Parts: sequence; C-alpha cells; structure tokens
Amino acid sequence: MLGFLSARQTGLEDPLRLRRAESTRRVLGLELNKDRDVERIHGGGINTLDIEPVEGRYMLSGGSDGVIVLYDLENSSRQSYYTCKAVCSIGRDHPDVHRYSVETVQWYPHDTGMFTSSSFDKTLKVWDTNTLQTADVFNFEETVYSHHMSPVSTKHCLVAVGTRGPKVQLCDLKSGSCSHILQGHRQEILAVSWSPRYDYILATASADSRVKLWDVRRASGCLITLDQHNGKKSQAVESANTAHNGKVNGLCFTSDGLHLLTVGTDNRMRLWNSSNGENTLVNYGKVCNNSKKGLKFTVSCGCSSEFVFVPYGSTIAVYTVYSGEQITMLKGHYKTVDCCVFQSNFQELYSGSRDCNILAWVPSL
Amino acid sequence: QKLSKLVEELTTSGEPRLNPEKMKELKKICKSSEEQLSRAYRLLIAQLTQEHAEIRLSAFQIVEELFVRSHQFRMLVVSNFQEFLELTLGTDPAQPLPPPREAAQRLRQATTRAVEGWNEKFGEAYKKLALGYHFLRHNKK
Repeated sequence: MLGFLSARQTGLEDPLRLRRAESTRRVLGLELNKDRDVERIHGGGINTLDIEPVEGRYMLSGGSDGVIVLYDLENSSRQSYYTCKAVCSIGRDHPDVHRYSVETVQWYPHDTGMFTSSSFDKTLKVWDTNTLQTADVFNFEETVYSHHMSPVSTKHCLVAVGTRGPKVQLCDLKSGSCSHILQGHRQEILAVSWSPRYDYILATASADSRVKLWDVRRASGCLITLDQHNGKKSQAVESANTAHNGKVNGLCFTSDGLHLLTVGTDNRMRLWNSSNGENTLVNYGKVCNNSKKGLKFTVSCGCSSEFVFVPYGSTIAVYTVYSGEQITMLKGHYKTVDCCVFQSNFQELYSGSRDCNILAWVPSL
Repeated sequence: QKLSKLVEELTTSGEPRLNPEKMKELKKICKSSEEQLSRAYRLLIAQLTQEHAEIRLSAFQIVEELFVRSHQFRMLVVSNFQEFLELTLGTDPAQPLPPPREAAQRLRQATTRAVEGWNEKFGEAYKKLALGYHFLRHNKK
C-alpha cells in the first residue's frame, strides 16, 4: 500500500485509484466482526434489511414475527466495541404492527423520513419514520413477497409489489392509486426491482422461471423476457424464454444498472444485459438456494471490481460479478441466510438469517 | 501419537466414566504443546463420527475439557471455531437429510447442558453459543 499513498500524494495515480483499490481490498477482507454486534430484537428470522441510501446510518429490519426494528449503525460510544442499538421498533404492541412475517422493508429513497414495509398479511404499509405511525396502507388480495421503490425516481413514486397473484401491482404513493397492474407473468412474482439507471424500468421475477423487464410507462407489456440460451432453443413464446430451470426468487441490478443478476432455485445465478436481456454466460458455479420466498441479495458499490453477495445456505457467498470467480464464503450464521445488505460507505455487510441474528461483516485491519 | 493413545484410553466404553488423572495428564500435555490439540480435534471428530454413542460422549467431554482447561483448545473452540459452531448445530439439531441424527438422547441432554455451561464459561465475544441455544429452544432443542 505505501506505494498507493505515495502514488496518491504525488499524483501518479488519480485518487480514484486508491479509493477503489482500497475499497476492493476491504471487501476481500470481510470477516465476521466480533468487535461489532447488532442488538437482538427479532423473535423470528430476519427476512429483510435496508440501510438508508442517504448517509447510510440507519438500518431497517423485518422479522418473521412481524416486527420492524430500526437500528443505528454509527458507533456513538467512544469504545472500539459497540452494539448497533435499536432506535425504534414496530413491536408486538404497536397498533399497526404487521400480523405476519414482514417480507420487505425499504427506506424511501431521497429521504429518511418515510419507509415502507410489506408483509404476508397482504399489506404494504407506508410509515412516517419520525412519529412511527402508518401514513398509508395498501391492501392486496394476496400475500406480498416483495416490493421495491425506485432508487432513482425524482419524478414518479411508484412501489412495485409482487404477491402470490400472477400480477405486478404498482402503488403510487403520490395520490394513492393501487389499481395499475402489469400482466404477463403466470405464477407468484417472487422478486421485483426497479432499475437504478432508468426511471421507469422494472424487472420482475416469478416462480414460472421467467424474468421480465417492464417500462411501466408503456402500455404494451414487457420489454424483454430473459432467455437462458439467447435463442439456441427458440420457440414461439408461450412457455420458453425461462431465465432459470426453477423458480426465480431473486433480482439485483448491478450498481451502474447495466446488468441484472438473477438467482433461481435451479441453484444458478445468471448475469443478464439489462438493455437486451441477453445472457452474458458468466458462470458463477453452483449457488445453493432453495428459498421458497424472495431471496434478497446485493452488489457492492464503489470498488475497483464489483462483487455480489448471495446467501448460500448458511453462508454469504461473495462472487466477482463480471468474471464469476468466487471470492470467499463468509461463514458465521447458524441457519439459512435470508438477506444481506451492503454498506457502501465502509464496505460493511450486514446479513440477517432465520436464527434471529444480524451479523456484521467488516473488513479486517 | 500420545494424543491418540490417551483418546483410546479414555473414550473406551468398557469403563465409561470420567477419570481425573488421565484428564489432567491430557490437560498438561495439551498445555505443553498447542499442536497436540489441533490434531486432537481430528481425533474427536473420529469419536463424534463413530458408531458408539459412548465414544461420542467421551469425545465431547474431551473436547469440552480441552477447551475449558488446556488453553490450546480454547483457541480452537473460541477462535477459528466455525467447525465447532457447525458441530453444535448438527449434533443437537437434526443431521442434514438424508443423513439423520445418530446420537443418543442422553447425549443430546449432555450437549444441551454443555452449551448452557459454555454460554457463561467462555462468552466474552463468542455469542453464537447463546444464539444456537436460543435457536434450539425455539427449533429442535
């Protein structure tokens, strides 16, 4: 490294080099921090985590017991050891607490004052963070597997909601209009994800092994259906053009939004060109998932090389996105891992799991 | 070597009882060299993976005594011990299917009591003992 400091100091390399190279080095050194803990408040498994996009200070967490916990990730104590204390909590006694498992929880992008949470009680509740009261409730006729707000939409404030119904619901938080539906899937939609690049592109993955990208502005159905083979097995599209050979229970756009990572119960991850849905043929080997619900996985941001952190049974498997090389498998959970979320400021990873624990992975040294 | 000799002398189910002199000799030998214990775990995995439940109990007790006494098994069970976390999650909980659980119920109770002891015995930063105990208490104790 001292070469890196000297190169930054003398202008030989752009400081961007030291940032990104060091960010990468930090990601490769991710290790279970026993010098950091997260306060145990979930009686049930953690299904979802969400670090706020602005300032990355707070984390939401949704449990199988229906409670939403709001953690503070800043070490406000002077010690080197600290527990991420829980600021608020939608507990068992809150009048608005979810009746069943909270399946997704998300900060409103652009502002920390509001977050949204969807459950198996068939509701997507919008919360005022400050008063911690629901501002809105959208009821669905069918259990919600995942929702997602656009990280980029300064213009629209739609929430895409995937339920066991075959239809994708768009809920407009600006005047509450939960009628709009995207039609074209055939089984439960297990994962929805807005593009981080395009304001109105939504990718939706379903148990029918198909992933569709939508232009929700458009009135003419899906843009693209991801196809494993890109045409080697080509059929008049009625059942072909499956992204996977099982259910597709996970979606994640890469940071710059130019590629799409899908994980399905064929124990594969694929990398897709988000513009024409073409398969890049990145291998990734075998990625064990048998989750019957959505599988929440993330990518890294602001490193020399992009990484994807995928729950792999009871571990987090780290892969290089564009080459497939498995960096490492982070082994610290006791039961299957449900969600991992990436803290882009410090290359920290938080992962919840069915054993009612949230483990912080921080770079070593 | 001598580790295997002591393991055979202690794990033998013909006299399945805790003998203090042999255990203190093992403690002193493990304290004399750390490399005694790194292979001892390999011996203990032989005894945990053995057909006889009494040999499994003996190897569990030997692991526990080396972790709590020798100061060299502590650096195996409270550091670089993901193998220990997985063996705790597989011993009391169901063996991963198809492979079922092969231990005895008395061994399950002994492992539960050992986990409850180790929750306070060595938990300065190793809280996955308590987390596994809670998971057992809420899933397959």
